[PDB]
Amino acid sequence: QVQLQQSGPGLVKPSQTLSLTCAISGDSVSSNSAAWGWIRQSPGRGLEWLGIIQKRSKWYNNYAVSVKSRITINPDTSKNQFSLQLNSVTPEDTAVYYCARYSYPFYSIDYWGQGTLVTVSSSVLTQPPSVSVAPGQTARISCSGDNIGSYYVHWYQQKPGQAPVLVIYEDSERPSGIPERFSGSNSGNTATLTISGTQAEDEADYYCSSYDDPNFQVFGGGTKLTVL
Amino acid sequence: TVSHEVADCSHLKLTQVPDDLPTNITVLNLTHNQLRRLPAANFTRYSQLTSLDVGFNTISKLEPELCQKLPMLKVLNLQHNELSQLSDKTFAFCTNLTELHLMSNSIQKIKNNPFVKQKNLITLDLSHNGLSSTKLGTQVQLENLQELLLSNNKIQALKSEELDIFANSSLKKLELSSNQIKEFSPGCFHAIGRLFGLFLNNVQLGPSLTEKLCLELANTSIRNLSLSNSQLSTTSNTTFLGLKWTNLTMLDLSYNNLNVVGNDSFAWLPQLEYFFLEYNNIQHLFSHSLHGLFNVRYLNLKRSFTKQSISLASLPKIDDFSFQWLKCLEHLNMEDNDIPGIKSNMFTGLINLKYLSLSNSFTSLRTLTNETFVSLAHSPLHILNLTKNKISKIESDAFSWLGHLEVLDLGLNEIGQELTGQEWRGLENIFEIYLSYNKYLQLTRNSFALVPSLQRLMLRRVALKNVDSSPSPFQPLRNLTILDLSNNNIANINDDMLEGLEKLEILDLQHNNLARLWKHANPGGPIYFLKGLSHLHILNLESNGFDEIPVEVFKDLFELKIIDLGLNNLNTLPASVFNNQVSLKSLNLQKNLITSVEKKVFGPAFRNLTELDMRFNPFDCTCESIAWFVNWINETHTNIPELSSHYLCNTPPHYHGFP
Amino acid sequence: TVSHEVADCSHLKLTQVPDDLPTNITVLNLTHNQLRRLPAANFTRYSQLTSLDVGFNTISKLEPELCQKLPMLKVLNLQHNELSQLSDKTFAFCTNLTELHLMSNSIQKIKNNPFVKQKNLITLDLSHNGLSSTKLGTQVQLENLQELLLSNNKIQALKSEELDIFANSSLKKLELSSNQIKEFSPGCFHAIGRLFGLFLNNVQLGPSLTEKLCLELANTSIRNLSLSNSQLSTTSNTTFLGLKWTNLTMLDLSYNNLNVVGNDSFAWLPQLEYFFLEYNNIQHLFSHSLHGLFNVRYLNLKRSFTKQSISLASLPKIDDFSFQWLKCLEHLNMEDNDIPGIKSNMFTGLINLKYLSLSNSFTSLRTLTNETFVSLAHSPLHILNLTKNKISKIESDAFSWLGHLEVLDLGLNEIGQELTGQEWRGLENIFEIYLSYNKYLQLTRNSFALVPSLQRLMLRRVALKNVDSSPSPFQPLRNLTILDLSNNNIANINDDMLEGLEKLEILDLQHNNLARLWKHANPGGPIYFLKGLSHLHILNLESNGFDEIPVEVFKDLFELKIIDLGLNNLNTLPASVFNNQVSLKSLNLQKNLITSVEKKVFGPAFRNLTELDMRFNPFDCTCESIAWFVNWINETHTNIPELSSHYLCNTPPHYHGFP
RNA sequence: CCCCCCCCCCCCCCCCCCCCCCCCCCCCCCCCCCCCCCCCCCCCCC
Repeated sequence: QVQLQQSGPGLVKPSQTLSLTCAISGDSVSSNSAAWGWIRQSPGRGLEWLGIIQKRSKWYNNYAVSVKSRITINPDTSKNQFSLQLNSVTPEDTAVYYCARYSYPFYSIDYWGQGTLVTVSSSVLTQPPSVSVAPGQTARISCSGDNIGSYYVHWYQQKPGQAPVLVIYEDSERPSGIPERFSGSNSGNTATLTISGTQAEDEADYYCSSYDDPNFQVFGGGTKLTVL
Repeated sequence: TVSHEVADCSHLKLTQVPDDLPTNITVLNLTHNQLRRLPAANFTRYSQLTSLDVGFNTISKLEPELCQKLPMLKVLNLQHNELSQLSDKTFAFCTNLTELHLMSNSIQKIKNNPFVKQKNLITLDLSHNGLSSTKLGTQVQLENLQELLLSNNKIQALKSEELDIFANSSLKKLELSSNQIKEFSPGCFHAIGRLFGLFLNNVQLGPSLTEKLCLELANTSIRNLSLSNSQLSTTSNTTFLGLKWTNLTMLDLSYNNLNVVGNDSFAWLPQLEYFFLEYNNIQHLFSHSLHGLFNVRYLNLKRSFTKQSISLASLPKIDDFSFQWLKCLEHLNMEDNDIPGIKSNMFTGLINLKYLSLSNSFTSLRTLTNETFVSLAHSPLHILNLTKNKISKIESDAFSWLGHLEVLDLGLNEIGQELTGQEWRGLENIFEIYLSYNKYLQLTRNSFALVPSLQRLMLRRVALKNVDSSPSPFQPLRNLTILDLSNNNIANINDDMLEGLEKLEILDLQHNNLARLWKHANPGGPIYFLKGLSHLHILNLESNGFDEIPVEVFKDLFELKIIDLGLNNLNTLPASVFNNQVSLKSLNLQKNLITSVEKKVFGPAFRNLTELDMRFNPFDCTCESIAWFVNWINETHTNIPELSSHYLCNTPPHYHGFP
Repeated sequence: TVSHEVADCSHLKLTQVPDDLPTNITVLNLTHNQLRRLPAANFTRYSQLTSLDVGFNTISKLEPELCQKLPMLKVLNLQHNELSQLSDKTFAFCTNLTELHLMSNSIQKIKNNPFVKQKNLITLDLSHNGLSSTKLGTQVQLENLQELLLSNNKIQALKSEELDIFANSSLKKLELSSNQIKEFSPGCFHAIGRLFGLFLNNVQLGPSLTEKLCLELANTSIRNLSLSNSQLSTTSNTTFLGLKWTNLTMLDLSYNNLNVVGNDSFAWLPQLEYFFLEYNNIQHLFSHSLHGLFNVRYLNLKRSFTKQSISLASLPKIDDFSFQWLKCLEHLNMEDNDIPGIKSNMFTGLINLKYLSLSNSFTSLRTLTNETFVSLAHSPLHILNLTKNKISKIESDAFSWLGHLEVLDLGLNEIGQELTGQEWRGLENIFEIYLSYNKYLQLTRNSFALVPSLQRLMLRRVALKNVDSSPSPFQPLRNLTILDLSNNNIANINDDMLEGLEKLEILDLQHNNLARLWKHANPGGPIYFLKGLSHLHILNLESNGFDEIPVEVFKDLFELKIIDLGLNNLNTLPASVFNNQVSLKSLNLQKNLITSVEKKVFGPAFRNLTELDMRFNPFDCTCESIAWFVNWINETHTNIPELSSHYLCNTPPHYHGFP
């Protein structure tokens, strides 16, 4: 299908520019059925949307206000790529950077880059930090916030050293290839990812996320699921 | 809640939807109700709906479960509600909708993507909302949407980005009326996939902003452009320059208070076919003002020119050869104007004209000189309208230039003269002539001898004089079919006035004075002026003062269907008078003095009818005179309105007022 | 030959006198017959005749034997015969005759002495004869003759000798009209014993011959002198000098085409009491023109002044103080004149005037300024007539000078204004005011508050407005008796409009629109505007469109005698409505829609009448509705004109047209 | 407390249209009078 290969320095001096490149194969960077973006993740926090670009009429980009005055995401139509340019870096910018494809119309992410860890040196969705479950016991991960009752909730699964994997989208829909034991619900201001009969392979970190009018994308804090 | 195939609940003051209706109902209408909320649990029974009109109600918010119960819904109407919040799931399950009305819902801002989940939408309405931007989403959707309405909003700009969602949509109508739009961004309309029509009614643009709009409309597929009430006071040869690169066909400039029209202003519209200029304030039309419009097929100029003012007498002057450019013109509506008069070159150049209307177009066209219509010599006119022009005299050979004329409307004038017959020379193909509501007309033996092709002749309330000439003035009209002579106070009619008019069908003689002509005491015998009209169908003889009916007046009307004899003084009728009326349909004898209805006179007349009007008649309730009539009333299929309200006997006092 | 006390045979085409009449007949009339001869042998039976009128016949000659059969005959009439021969024996035996008419007998010459043998003759007529001289005999006779007629003769002179036979006769009338008399002899009238009146109508005298006549009339006992149509174009101070020595009282100058009147012309008539000047051509009346007429009691000036001519606008001007000499004037008929207007001194000096008529006396008296009648301040006027003067406005205090005025006639004018009520100030003794046939009048609360003595008020066809004011405008008229409000198209009347008018007797309200005020469906209830009129006698309500009569409208008209309700739309009437009309005399219900006449409604009304008009009514011949009426018709004494001509039933058709 | 959207109901104003009744003016026709004119017939006078 769609392959996203990231490349760039894994080490940047402070006050310099962090440059990364996402190379697309099996899809177009000018596709009118997808958007291309960068998010990052540091262990001191969860997932953070940085920026996005999408080819509709002219070239449109949307950036997060945290890095809006520093970030730059430009596409290379001649080489079918898109870059990430983050100026004036600071050790607070040390994180794993993922490039990702947002699939229309729900802006759920079906394809991720391999992730590049970069070290810089010389709305709120709330989740319970941990859920412990026995093998074969159903797991329930909650996610609260004001975006719950106003937007669709997507649920991503991230194993150690790997990019996240979309397990649920649009509060309940399940992408093909995901085991049928995964399901999602949304009652009031609380979404819930239910894993009926959690198996050993389901032990990972689960992040709830949703779309957002001012800030495009919002992620939950994340829940560590342990199969005892 | 009456319903046979569709459900109607308009103005029934419902608070909750009814739960007792057929399952297979297709239309469910609930306009003008007080539905505070609309739970979806009540829609389990109604799962076959196609149209759902819940407008003019007080619904605050809806739920996505509503769409789940309706699998085949196509129409969703929510006019005048309080649905000011929209979400991606609001219209998610609904995907077959081909209509969506959201007028006057007090919608403030479209947040993210309310209309992405549907692709079969055809018409979308968002009028009378609080929207400030034309952004209806982030990505592209609404593939089949053809009409978009945004009138009466609070939009002040049209940015290119906000219409990026229509990059592949064919918009046949982009309503943006009543929006104080004052800035146009480049590429705003080029971003739209296929724009066919734009409406900017009641939008304060101005000349410079109109030129900017036309420039922004260059090299697009627009066909219609309505700019009504846009405060377009003045135009120039560069106002519509931006339309040079397009194929605009319909342009509306009504109510724009267009004081003057610039020289060569419309030279940039070679494909224009429908031009509107009604209700303007034009003070002067130049010879080259309408240059470049050689393809217009319909021009409207109703109240397009300035009205007369006693302060300055600024009568709108039209220069000669002003219409010479409209080669393909076929319809010119030019009513309610204050033109001083017709010139010798006013209409020159119209070689394809087929309809000219001049109703109240001139302040004082008193005399119709034979040189008045010289400019219309080569115009193949068919219908000419000259009502309310205060015409006082028509000279000979006045219409000698209209050889193709078929319909002439000279009614509602002040024409007082004697018809010598030479006024109609040259009308070789005339069909209908209207002359009703004039001052006074004096007919002559050869009044209509020059127009044998005439078929209609209306002379209602014209005070006809000398109509009783020894040779019938209508004799040459061999093809006459409809003749109206009502309200003329006609006194004397000869028996041969209608001789030879075999094809006559409709004859009107109501509101005249012909009572003497039918009484047996009239010297010379009763006048039988209704002989030979074998094709007569409609006869009107209301308010004629008739007191006696000759036995053999209707002896030859074998095809009579409608006869009117109301407001007369009929008391008795001759026996066996309606024998030949075998196809009579409607008989009117209201407000008469008839007291007896007998089979000997009304038998054949009551054979097979469809209407009957004998309301205000002093009937005599007696078995010798009314028993047959009431028995016929009991069993019949003829429509008799107000049968039990006004059909009251007057005498004897025992039956006074009894139906 | 009908005769009960007198015999009449006029236009019976008799040739011989009848022989079968009562012997004691006193009058035997045979005018307009063809009696060629009148033998006396047929008069043996008729010996008691007093009057014998055999005029307008063709009798050639009579015989003296005719007088023998009549011993007491007093009247002998022979007008328009052929008795051109007279003898001494013709009227010998007849001596009691006090009348003798010989007009148009073609008498040529009186031969010797035809009238000597009678002495009791009073009146003698010889008009339309061929006589050339006034000689009727040689000696003196006709002692008691008082009137002599010689008009339409061929007499050209009046010699003294020819009237010598009247030396001892008192002639009260000497008719000499239509005789071309051109010479007067001295002593012609002095020879007559006692001449009291002379008539010279249609005699071409002229001014000089008129002066000669007056000189010949000096020192005689004349009292009357008619000079009508005498071609007296001009008069002077010496034309009537000869009348200085007599006591003339009546003078006629009508139709004389008197162009101008000389200064001090009538100073020689101090005993004049009746002066006539009608139908003259006077162009200017001087201040001293009427000098010396201080004893005239009746002056007529109808058409006495010149008419207006567009060529010169020679309006007849009347100088100031022109009527100052008529101290004893009591009647001034001054109609049909073309005076420019009234001045401040036009009527000064008339201190005994009691009747002034100014009907059409002025060309344009548009405005009645309060200073117009200042000249009539000291005149004790009683009746003033101002019809056809084209009066358009009446200002306040207009009649403040006529303190003795009783009758005011302002009708047949064009008075359009609002009656504020101040126009009638000063009329302390007013009785009757006429205002009919005006343009439009707008009444006010105090329109007639200044004339409580008013008794008559005619407002026929004046288009009254604001008559429905909350205070009744007729309230101050406590003594009002006759009120006419016909043809005013009055719509709304208050119930208290006639409150307090106990003395009202005659009220007219015909040709108005009061149908709504009496229907039961009228909001506020029916209007009972006929309460309290205990003295009402005549009521007129024709053509009011009435469709229903309230039960208690005539509940207090205890003295009603004549009620008019024709040309209405009455069909049914309430029972027991005419109970209080115990003295009704005439009831009019013609041209109505009444179909039933029952004792329950018309019983008391038909108690004791003298007239009844119900001609054009569609009566219903039924024993339940007409049997009582026809039975009352059979036996009655009330006068019902055209009973068998128009009282025809309309329904049922069995009785259609049967009386 | 404020700014707005709806449902129902009652008044008021303006305009258009229709109907009833009536007034005024005019037209057509007829009748009853007055005056003038013309013709036919009879009967007389000069």
